[PDB]
Amino acid sequence: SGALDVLQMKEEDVLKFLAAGTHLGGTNLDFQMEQYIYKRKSDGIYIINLKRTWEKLLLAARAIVAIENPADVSVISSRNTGQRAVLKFAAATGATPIAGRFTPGTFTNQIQAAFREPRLLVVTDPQADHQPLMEASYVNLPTIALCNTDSPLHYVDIAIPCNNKGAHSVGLMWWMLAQEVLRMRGTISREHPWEVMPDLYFYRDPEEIEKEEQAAA
Amino acid sequence: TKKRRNNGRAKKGRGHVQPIRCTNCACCVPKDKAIKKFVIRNIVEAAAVRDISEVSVFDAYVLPKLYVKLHYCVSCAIHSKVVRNRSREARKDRTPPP
Amino acid sequence: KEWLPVTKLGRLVKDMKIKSLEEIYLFSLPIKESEIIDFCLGAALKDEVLKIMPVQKQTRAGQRTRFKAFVAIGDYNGHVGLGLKCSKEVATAIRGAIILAKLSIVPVRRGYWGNKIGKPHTVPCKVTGRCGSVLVRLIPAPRGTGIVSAPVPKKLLLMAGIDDCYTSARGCTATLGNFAKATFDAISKTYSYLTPDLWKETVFTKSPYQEFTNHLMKTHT
Amino acid sequence: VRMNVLADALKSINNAEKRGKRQVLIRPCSKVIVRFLTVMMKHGYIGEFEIIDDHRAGKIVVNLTGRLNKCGVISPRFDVQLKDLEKWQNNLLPSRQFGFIVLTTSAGIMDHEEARRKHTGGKILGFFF
Amino acid sequence: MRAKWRKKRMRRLKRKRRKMRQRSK
Amino acid sequence: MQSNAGEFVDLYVPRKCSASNRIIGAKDHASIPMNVAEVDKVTGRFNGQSKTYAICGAIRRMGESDDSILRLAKSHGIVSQNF
Amino acid sequence: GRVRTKTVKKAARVIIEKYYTRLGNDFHTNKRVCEEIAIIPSKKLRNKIAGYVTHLMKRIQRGPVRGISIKLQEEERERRDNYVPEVSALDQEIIEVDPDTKEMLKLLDFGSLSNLQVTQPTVGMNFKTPRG
Amino acid sequence: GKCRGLRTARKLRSHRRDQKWHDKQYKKAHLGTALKANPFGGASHAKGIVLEKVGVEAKQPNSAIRKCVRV
RNA sequence: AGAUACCGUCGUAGUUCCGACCAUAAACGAUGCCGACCGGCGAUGCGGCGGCGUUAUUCCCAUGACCCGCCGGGCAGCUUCCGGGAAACCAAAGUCUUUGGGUUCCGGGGGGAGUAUGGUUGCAAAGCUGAAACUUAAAGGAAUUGACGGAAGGGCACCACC
Repeated sequence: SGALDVLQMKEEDVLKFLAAGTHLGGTNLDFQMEQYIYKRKSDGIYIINLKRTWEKLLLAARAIVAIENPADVSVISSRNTGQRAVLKFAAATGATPIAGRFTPGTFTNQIQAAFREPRLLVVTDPQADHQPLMEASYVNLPTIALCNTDSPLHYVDIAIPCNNKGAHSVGLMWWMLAQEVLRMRGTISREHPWEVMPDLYFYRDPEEIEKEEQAAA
Repeated sequence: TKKRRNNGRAKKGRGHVQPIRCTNCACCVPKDKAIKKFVIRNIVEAAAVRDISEVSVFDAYVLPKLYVKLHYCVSCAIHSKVVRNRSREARKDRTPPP
Repeated sequence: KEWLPVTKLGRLVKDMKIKSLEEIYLFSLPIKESEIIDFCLGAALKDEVLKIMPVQKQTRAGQRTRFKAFVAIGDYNGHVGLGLKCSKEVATAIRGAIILAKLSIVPVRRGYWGNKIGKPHTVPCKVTGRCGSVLVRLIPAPRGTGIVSAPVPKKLLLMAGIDDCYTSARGCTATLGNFAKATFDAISKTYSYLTPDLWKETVFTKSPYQEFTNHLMKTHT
Repeated sequence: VRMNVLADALKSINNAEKRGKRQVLIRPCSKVIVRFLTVMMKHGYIGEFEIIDDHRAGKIVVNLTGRLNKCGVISPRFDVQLKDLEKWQNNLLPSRQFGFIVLTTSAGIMDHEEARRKHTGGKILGFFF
Repeated sequence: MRAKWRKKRMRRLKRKRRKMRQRSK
Repeated sequence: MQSNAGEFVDLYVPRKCSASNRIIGAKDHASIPMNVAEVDKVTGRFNGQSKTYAICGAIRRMGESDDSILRLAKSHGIVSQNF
Repeated sequence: GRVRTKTVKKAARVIIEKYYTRLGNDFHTNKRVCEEIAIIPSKKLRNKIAGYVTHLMKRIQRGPVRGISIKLQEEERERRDNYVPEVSALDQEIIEVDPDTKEMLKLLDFGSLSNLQVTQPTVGMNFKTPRG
Repeated sequence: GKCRGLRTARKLRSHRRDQKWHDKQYKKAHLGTALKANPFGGASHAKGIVLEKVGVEAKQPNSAIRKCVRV
């Protein structure tokens, strides 16, 4: 992951981050996230250092591939922005998706019908998905979280610094990390690019779904 | 039990402010303590602006405004329903209502 | 009669694949099945109802009297629990506080006063515990001292398998819930105290959720 | 004002340990601070510290482990005979198995266990366990 | 009984005691 | 935890946070032993051997749990020294 | 006050969820469906359930309902959610880039790309909302 | 304590001495007022002559007439 | 009902100034002072330092007005499982049975009582100092649930109204 040519950040991956805008962080800054920022712009935007983004992506991928049972890595998004991306990440990795409305006590209350008991949480936003983090406090659940410059690292146990706000940047980070866990499992080779398209994971405005349905004819 | 952290007033580094006389009563209220409104108001409400516009000598005359600053004691203010009792969590909201 | 485990950890315990709750407490795993402690320490577990306490809420018409039962549980050789259950009748309160105690059992680390020969007999270091106002201090004592204590913590420390101990309570100990909780908080903190015995850098053994990660996929849904 | 310099230093590394910091800056360097720290180091409670000479009272950076439960001062520096040293280690240390009471003797600043060996009492500085 | 008016009654009572003790001096 | 004879006498040796070196109680339910997968450096695939880092609840609610794992992986040769 | 109680709705949801394909839009046919596939002791309750069943069937014809699941779930969230365009919105010819984003790419290995248009910086450093 | 000086023994002692008069049990047993006022004059028992027999009303809630003696 | 009240019209002392007294207030942050350490964030006041750019002196300099940050001291604020506390709550009311940085004042159940008495200060009013006999099982603090309100808001009924 570090000082290795095989798992080093490639040239096409930088163009996928610059188009998506994963480097382009929020206006505000958390003190726990000063180490994952190159520099601040003029017009108060923080630029995330994509090398450190890439190392935290690999470390997360390691954490997920280490989990021998692929089923019990529960992958969570509340916000619409992630609900598609996390559901396609389940298809790829063989994870368990919870897309929208995380019922409190799904890790803590046994008698609930949707009582999941994972080994690892993956979280699209520590703020929006605060309730999964907090129930990870009550059952020994390490937590990977896609974090912004604004996001608090309360109960997040490895943070992937990103734009987790923008539609493209989320789906791309989920694509990147789905492709990385399947690479590191030895399912896919590394020389050729991946069959699954990074555009697949992007949430679309319900305006855009009926705009494509109009433009399909 | 200490109900309000600021003590219901707005002095932090004084130890004395000057008393204002409550407009409704004549009660002497610390300036910072007093509940203050700034009422801008048209000299005529709604029914009389219809009549003045027609009986004005002038060409589309903009009507003048009546600029009062009301100072209330806490008792007058609550009785006249300017301020109002709130829940212990909702007390802490310093945002003025829309 | 036949126990049916609903949690992941309970399923391992029933199938004799995690073989002592020492292994559960190594990974700080929340025990929520009652029959895990009934499985391992089942014969060496004894129950004493510390207090039946009637509590009341004032209603439109009279009081609604419910009964709060404090149950101290533990084998006289390593483990204690302390369960508190409030119910409308006394039998439901006692039974519920037996279950909550079993769930809540912790292991007590016990050490030596001076000479280190034979089995350990006392608390390994001075450890305070508290809730409310009640501050309880447990102090290592020599062999044969007994538990020099008020009758409530004396009853938990007997149940902890501690033979010898000096106590020193503070605040409103007359409130038993606080006093029983405070002395349980004091023996809770024995395996949460970093002595020089516990300096040898940690060898991380494999989790029971990893050791039997291939077994759990088929054994249940 | 600042009066007991050793007190400030010991509370400073105590507050740093409690938070879980890996190293701490203790602003005034005395001789008594260095001796106390060396005694804590020789029993493995802290890592290799280092003093920072500005042409004033120096500063010390101490590399903390997670071994130090508490590090305290006793003020004033009470004068302890060998007879009394048992009654200080009974009411100032958790166990008789571990923990130390550093006291300045004529021999030097050392733990109660070395004070017993050398048969030399002295003034109590503080303790650590 | 307000503690201020208690303090006022105890002052008047004292003030009558100082008035009645003076008439032997 | 020997006696005078040498017998290991306490009933379990508790884990200890890899970040702070502070032991992890039987009921610190916010603890996390995180397994980081290893790599055959020529291939870039999962070996089967993995590094195990434990963290106590206290650091996790303190918000320092990610930077602790970042240092532990960098201090294991997983993360680049550059970073 | 014609509000359906929990006994009507729960029954009507489970009847659609398990026997979707037997139902339609007509009240009177799925009245007789509810007769067969459920043992309802009342005639009035039978009608209530049949009635709300038909209402939920009209709602399902429009779009997916929050408190029920369809077998594929349902040719749009399953099949159409596998939508792929000709070329990705990522695959851009000219990617606009900040001068300071150019700097962190220069302190990366990627100091010189072909398809990055480094832009003029945002003059007039004014990016906050005024107070009060 | 509040003054932890090595040479504060007369401040620590004289303070305790002064504040010990706010203890009610101490002041009673260490003034001559409670003893000079005590009918028994600081004795366990005392003999006296019965002069009348009195019926004292019980404080209240429990209302009986307690047969005491004026001595 | 009375109304040596609240309401109203008058209205002396006083209210204002100078000179002397007086020395008390819910004189409050009901929180003594000095020192160290222990999260974060946005503000604001003062002084200094650096930085794209707008703007005035237009003729530029350098100063003002803004904007963006940094530092120190200040009144504060928000947030947080630092930690503390009976709790309300508190970045201090934390670093406390794992108890010791320095130091002053002061409390010891409720009453009696800030009374009596002596001293002292004052023109006086009164201030400071200040008990006891006797009496009593509680007085009190915080919080919870109810009940109640001549507090605020919402809902319902031809045993309410329209």
